[PDB]
Amino acid sequence: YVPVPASGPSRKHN
Amino acid sequence: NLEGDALHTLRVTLVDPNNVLQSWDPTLVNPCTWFHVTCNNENSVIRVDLGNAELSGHLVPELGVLKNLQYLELYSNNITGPIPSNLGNLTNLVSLDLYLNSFSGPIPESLGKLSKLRFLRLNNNSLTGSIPMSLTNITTLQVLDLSNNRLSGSVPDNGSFSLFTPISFANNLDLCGPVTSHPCP
Amino acid sequence: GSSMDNQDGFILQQVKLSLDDPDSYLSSWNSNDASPCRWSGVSCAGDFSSVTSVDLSSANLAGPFPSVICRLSNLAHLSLYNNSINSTLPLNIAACKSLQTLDLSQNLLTGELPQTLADIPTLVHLDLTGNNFSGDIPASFGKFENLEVLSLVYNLLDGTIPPFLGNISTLKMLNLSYNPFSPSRIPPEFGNLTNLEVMWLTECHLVGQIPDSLGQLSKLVDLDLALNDLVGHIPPSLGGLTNVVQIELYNNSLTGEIPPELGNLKSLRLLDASMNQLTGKIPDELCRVPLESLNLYENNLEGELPASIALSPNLYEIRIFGNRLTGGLPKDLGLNSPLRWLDVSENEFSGDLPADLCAKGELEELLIIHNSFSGVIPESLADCRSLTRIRLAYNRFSGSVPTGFWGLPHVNLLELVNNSFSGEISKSIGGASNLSLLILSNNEFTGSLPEEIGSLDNLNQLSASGNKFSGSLPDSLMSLGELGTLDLHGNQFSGELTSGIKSWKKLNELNLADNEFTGKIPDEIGSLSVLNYLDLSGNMFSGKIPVSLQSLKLNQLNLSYNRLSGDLPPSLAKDMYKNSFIGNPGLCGDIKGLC
Ligand SMILES: *[C@@H]1O[C@H](CO[C@@H]2O[C@@H](C)[C@@H](O)[C@@H](O)[C@@H]2O)[C@@H](O[C@@H]2O[C@H](CO)[C@@H](O[C@@H]3O[C@H](CO)[C@@H](O)[C@H](O[C@@H]4O[C@H](CO)[C@@H](O)[C@H](O)[C@@H]4O)[C@@H]3O)[C@H](O)[C@H]2NC(C)=O)[C@H](O[C@@H]2O[C@@H](C)[C@@H](O)[C@@H](O)[C@@H]2O)[C@H]1NC(C)=O
Ligand SMILES: *[C@@H]1O[C@H](CO)[C@@H](OC2O[C@H](CO)[C@@H](O[C@@H]3O[C@H](CO[C@@H]4O[C@H](CO)[C@@H](O)[C@H](O)[C@@H]4O)[C@@H](O)[C@H](O[C@H]4O[C@H](CO)[C@@H](O)[C@H](O)[C@@H]4O)[C@@H]3O)[C@H](O)[C@H]2NC(C)=O)[C@H](O)[C@H]1NC(C)=O
Ligand SMILES: *[C@@H]1O[C@H](CO)[C@@H](O[C@@H]2O[C@H](CO)[C@@H](O[C@@H]3O[C@H](CO[C@H]4O[C@H](CO)[C@@H](O)[C@H](O)[C@@H]4O)[C@@H](O)[C@H](O[C@H]4O[C@H](CO)[C@@H](O)[C@H](O)[C@@H]4O)[C@@H]3O)[C@H](O)[C@H]2NC(C)=O)[C@H](O)[C@H]1NC(C)=O
Ligand SMILES: *[C@@H]1O[C@H](CO)[C@@H](O[C@@H]2O[C@H](CO)[C@@H](O[C@H]3O[C@H](CO[C@H]4O[C@H](CO)[C@@H](O)[C@H](O)[C@@H]4O)[C@@H](O)[C@H](O[C@@H]4O[C@H](CO)[C@@H](O)[C@H](O)[C@@H]4O)[C@@H]3O)[C@H](O)[C@H]2NC(C)=O)[C@H](O)[C@H]1NC(C)=O
Ligand SMILES: *[C@@H]1O[C@H](CO)[C@@H](O[C@@H]2O[C@H](CO)[C@@H](O[C@@H]3O[C@H](CO)[C@@H](O)[C@H](O[C@H]4O[C@H](CO)[C@@H](O)[C@H](O)[C@@H]4O)[C@@H]3O)[C@H](O)[C@H]2NC(C)=O)[C@H](O)[C@H]1NC(C)=O
Ligand SMILES: *[C@@H]1O[C@H](CO)[C@@H](O[C@@H]2O[C@H](CO)[C@@H](O[C@H]3O[C@H](CO)[C@@H](O)[C@H](O[C@@H]4O[C@H](CO)[C@@H](O)[C@H](O)[C@@H]4O)[C@@H]3O)[C@H](O)[C@H]2NC(C)=O)[C@H](O)[C@H]1NC(C)=O
Ligand SMILES: *[C@@H]1O[C@H](CO)[C@@H](O[C@@H]2O[C@H](CO)[C@@H](O[C@H]3O[C@H](CO)[C@@H](O)[C@H](O)[C@@H]3O)[C@H](O)[C@H]2NC(C)=O)[C@H](O)[C@H]1NC(C)=O
Ligand SMILES: *[C@@H]1O[C@H](CO[C@@H]2O[C@@H](C)[C@@H](O)[C@@H](O)[C@@H]2O)[C@@H](O[C@H]2O[C@H](CO)[C@@H](O)[C@H](O)[C@H]2NC(C)=O)[C@H](O)[C@H]1NC(C)=O
Ligand SMILES: *[C@@H]1O[C@H](CO)[C@@H](OC2O[C@H](CO)[C@@H](O)[C@H](O)[C@H]2NC(C)=O)[C@H](O)[C@H]1NC(C)=O
Ligand SMILES: *[C@@H]1O[C@H](CO)[C@@H](O[C@@H]2O[C@H](CO)[C@@H](O)[C@H](O)[C@H]2NC(C)=O)[C@H](O)[C@H]1NC(C)=O
Ligand SMILES: *[C@@H]1O[C@H](CO)[C@@H](O)[C@H](O)[C@H]1NC(C)=O
Ligand SMILES: *[C@@H]1O[C@H](CO)[C@@H](O)[C@H](O)[C@H]1NC(C)=O
Ligand SMILES: *[C@@H]1O[C@H](CO)[C@@H](O)[C@H](O)[C@H]1NC(C)=O
Repeated sequence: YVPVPASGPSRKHN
Repeated sequence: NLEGDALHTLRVTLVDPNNVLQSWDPTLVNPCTWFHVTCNNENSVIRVDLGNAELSGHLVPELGVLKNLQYLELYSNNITGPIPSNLGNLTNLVSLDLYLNSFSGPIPESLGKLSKLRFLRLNNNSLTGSIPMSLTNITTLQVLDLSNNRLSGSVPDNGSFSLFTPISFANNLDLCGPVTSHPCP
Repeated sequence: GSSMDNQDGFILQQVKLSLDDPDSYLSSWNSNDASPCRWSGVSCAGDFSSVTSVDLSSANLAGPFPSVICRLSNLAHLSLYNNSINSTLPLNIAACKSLQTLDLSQNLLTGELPQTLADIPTLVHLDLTGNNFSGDIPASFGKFENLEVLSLVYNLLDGTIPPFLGNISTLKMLNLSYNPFSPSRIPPEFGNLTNLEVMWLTECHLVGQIPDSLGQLSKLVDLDLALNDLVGHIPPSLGGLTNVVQIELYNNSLTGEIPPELGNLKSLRLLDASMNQLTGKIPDELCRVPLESLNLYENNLEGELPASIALSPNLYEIRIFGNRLTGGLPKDLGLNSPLRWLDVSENEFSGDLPADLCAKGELEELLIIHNSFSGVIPESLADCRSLTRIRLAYNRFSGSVPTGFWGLPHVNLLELVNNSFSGEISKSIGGASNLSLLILSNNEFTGSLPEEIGSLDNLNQLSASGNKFSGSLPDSLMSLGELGTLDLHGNQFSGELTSGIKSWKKLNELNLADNEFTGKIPDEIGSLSVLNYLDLSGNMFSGKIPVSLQSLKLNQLNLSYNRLSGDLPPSLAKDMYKNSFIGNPGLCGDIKGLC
């Protein structure tokens, strides 16, 4: 099972 | 960033029973707040400290992307597989400490490209083959331990290797040379 | 009568014989049954014995698509989701002429898409996600009569994105994300998909400009063009997306300004145009929209964050780091919204932190590093127990830390580095059950390290360099067995190290340099299994260097400028250690310039 990232905001953070 | 991406690649090919790599969040701007990672003032990795963490698995060539890494501390683990040749791309490395592991295969000749290396401890592994002559070109080398391996062939006595003593090359499968006191064919 | 008889049970026994079933999902498929309706995965709508749906999802079934199943006359819904179905998808799938739903997602299907999928007139839902399909999308796909959902996500499709997909009038979702498509522009024709609610084109190697046509999609709810090489401006045409709730344009090469026309989007709640080259100011009209989430980080944006953004009752996420934004954060930020994630780092923001960032009690991440913020930490944040990550470093902050702020129970990282913070570490630090990293370096902190710091069993890093901390190390500090870094350099710490240091079995770095420590280095120093960096320089450490030091494999040693006396163990009398023992008059070794 290749998990597929949902359509949504990017999550890059400090 | 690229450096964090490279270390995350190591996390996924490593086996981590104690979850020592849990803080390694690849969504962070950089790996500098990751436990076991130290960065310089320019936020570039200079240290990976993962000694005696009960880590299993293989290293990745992606480690060679860490151009400011100075201290690679992966000693006292159960890491198997070969020393990735790409470790020779770590231009600023001062310490390569892969000792007390299950590493196999040859010491990459690429390791002679580490012109700033001072500490090379590969002892207590299953390493085979001859000791690369390129290691003699590391003028900065001060500490060498290739003991308790399955190494064979001539032990260099020139360049950086002239100062080294027998305890550095002890318990190898068939080492020959002046340090060995067994002359080579 | 005879007209209405079927062999559905016999067809299904042929499906069963054609598939590997290691977990016996099909054991219920008993040919002695009068009807297959009770069989696992089988539903028959109406009293009629006709099979109408087969759901074999997550059954761990392996082998090719069983084309014989098309002989079920009334089969309207088929799912083989999350199985090991393999090989090419046969052109004879079109024999399944009654199919409304086809879900073959998460399988091992390979080869080209069969153009005959377009010859099932009843087909409403087609899902081939998580397969190995390759080559061009067939021209037949422009001719789907009733298709509402086309999902080809996470395949190996290597052709250009086809304009003919804009000819499917009934389409509600076009999901083509995560395909290694040949570089292609967004076809303007996609603006003719008048019923479209979802355009998901993430990581499709898209190039060129967002077409103005896309503004014609009045029913669109999700526009997602993220992870592509799109260039040009975010079009003002996107103000025509009357029903849009989410716009994702992050990680592109977009330039120009955020159009004020995004303010016309009444239903818009989520916008992420991060990782672009956007310039100018965030428009007040966009901020007036009650957004749940706004991400515009790593852009070239300037000017002030409009105060209007603090009016939103829905805002939980603002990530605008890596910009040149100036001025103050809105005074009422967090007062009217359940703010959870705030990241305004790497900006030129100034003034006091807003007082009520955590009024709704949900703030987890406060990330404001590399700004010019001044004043004291708001006292309200002492009650913000939801916080998990605090990064206030590289600001112009001053004053005591509020007592309660040290004791927040879910904080994992507390970083107050490079400020002018003063006062002491409160005894309240004992309540910080989740604290792993404490970084207080380059402040004006004073006082003894409280004994309660020893109660932090999971603490991994204590870095408090460049402060005015004083007193003997608390005994409890030596009970911290998870500690890998202790950096207390450039302080006024006094007293002796004890034998309790042997409990620092996980400690990699001990930096006690530039302090007022006295007494002997304990013999338990050699019992630290993972210690590679030792700096005790610039202290008043006295007595003989322990022989146990020779046990360690240090990459960094400095005992310089102390009151150490005696001989160097001959293993330390090496040229490499020439700058490790300087300024010890009592100390005599065989190193040039020593003794
Ligand atoms: C598509 O999948 C089919 C089902 O396979 C299983 O699922 C796939 C995705 C993989 O995970 C497989 O590892 C898994 O088995 C494939 O067909 C099946 O193919 C196997 C051969 O791999 C067939 O087995 C022969 O089966 C007979 C009867 O059971 C065995 O007696 C025989 O014997 C030995 O098995 C021992 C095991 O200890 C081996 O050590 C020894 O070497 C022998 O192989 C064979 O295993 C299996 O019956 C068959 N299953 C079904 C339901 O048909 C399918 O592969 C293709 O077709 C087979 C006949 C063969 O020609 C193979 O090379 C083909 O590729 C696969 N298709 C593709 C394109 O990948
Ligand atoms: C995609 O499809 C997968 C099917 O291939 C599916 O997978 C599996 O996941 C389920 C649920 O997480 C697993 O569940 C149970 O099976 C247990 C038996 O199994 C195992 O032991 C072997 C060692 O021989 C090992 O290799 C396996 O990994 C398993 O550990 C069983 O004990 C357990 O019991 C209970 O739950 C049932 C469920 O209702 C309940 O009625 C019982 O009373 C009891 O409480 C589960 O039944 C299954 O083992 C996994 N199988 C495989 C092949 O991976 C994926 O979850 C699915 N993915 C998605 C996203 O849908
Ligand atoms: C330890 O360190 C020493 C010192 O650096 C290394 O020795 C040198 O190795 C390099 C290659 O690794 C040698 O490079 C070559 O130069 C040749 C010409 O050399 C002569 O003439 C010049 C100019 O007057 C002198 O300075 C020089 O000393 C020689 O007399 C080229 O012909 C070589 O080239 C070819 O092959 C390469 C592919 O490998 C092709 O890409 C090229 O096009 C070309 O055909 C090469 O470039 C260098 O000469 C060596 N110097 C000395 C003094 O020996 C050791 O190799 C190093 N490692 C080990 C294991 O000991
Ligand atoms: C083509 O692409 C589109 C876009 O990627 C795909 O559709 C979108 O698909 C997702 C995945 O199913 C949908 O998911 C969710 O949203 C619904 C609806 O609800 C809301 O309200 C609840 C109430 O509190 C709130 O919690 C939600 O945040 C949301 O506001 C949820 O019901 C649903 O579920 C929960 O999801 C959790 C996260 O996975 C689960 O853990 C929970 O157990 C629970 O089930 C989920 O959050 C989107 O709604 C949908 N978007 C649109 C605009 O349609 C589409 O599926 C895809 N199709 C194919 C075939 O590829
Ligand atoms: C975080 O805070 C730390 C500590 O406050 C800070 O580091 C300090 O940085 C400055 C500048 O980068 C360092 O200064 C050098 O300091 C030495 C004294 O040891 C001076 O001799 C040097 O030179 C001077 O002469 C120059 C002549 O033109 C003058 O222009 C200059 O002002 C000096 O007079 C030089 O300044 C200082 O030593 C460190 N201190 C410590 C403890 O490291 C760090 O830069 C801050 N980081 C960020 C990102 O803000
Ligand atoms: C101490 O601090 C750490 C670091 O901040 C805390 O850690 C982490 O916990 C997160 C939430 O439990 C966890 O998040 C997610 O990723 C998981 C997969 O890697 C995923 O399974 C989770 O699931 C969804 O999670 C939400 C949580 O709100 C649920 O509501 C949903 O139902 C889903 O299950 C999360 O997406 C994160 O991975 C983890 N981070 C690290 C770096 O370890 C930790 O909880 C703190 N402890 C205490 C006691 O406060
Ligand atoms: C754009 O979408 C159009 C609407 O679906 C599509 O038109 C349709 O095309 C099919 C296939 O040619 C026609 O199908 C069938 O019925 C005719 C009757 O004359 C038969 O001759 C055919 O063999 C076949 O059974 C539809 O009649 C036709 N529908 C409509 C409403 O016009 C276009 O082909 C699509 N264009 C592109 C470029 O993809
Ligand atoms: C969106 O469709 C417009 C209308 O057109 C057509 O009819 C459809 C039912 C379908 O069969 C499709 O294949 C046809 O293009 C289209 O405008 C077109 O009509 C004008 C006359 O009003 C004509 O001059 C023009 O050439 C037609 N356009 C094309 C592309 O053929 C409109 O252009 C299209 N949107 C685009 C391309 O962005
Ligand atoms: C040490 O002495 C080595 C043997 O003569 C020498 O080795 C090699 O380098 C030469 C000249 O560059 C190569 O032609 C030859 O292939 C190399 N031999 C082997 C066995 O690898 C080293 O370069 C010498 N080291 C120093 C520091 O001078
Ligand atoms: C490094 O490797 C050597 C060689 O395998 C280890 O030495 C042996 O240790 C056993 C006990 O485990 C002794 O009984 C042998 O006599 C030792 N053999 C030799 C040749 O010395 C050594 O323990 C390893 N080092 C570490 C730190 O584990
Ligand atoms: C070092 O990196 C370069 C890429 O910059 C690569 O070509 C070279 O082969 C690498 N060396 C090793 C030994 O992997
Ligand atoms: C995926 O497709 C490629 C190219 O068509 C093929 O070579 C490969 O075998 C396929 N992979 C799997 C997992 O079947
Ligand atoms: C952005 O895209 C580049 C490739 O163009 C990729 O390397 C990078 O990791 C991406 N980052 C994010 C957070 O999407």
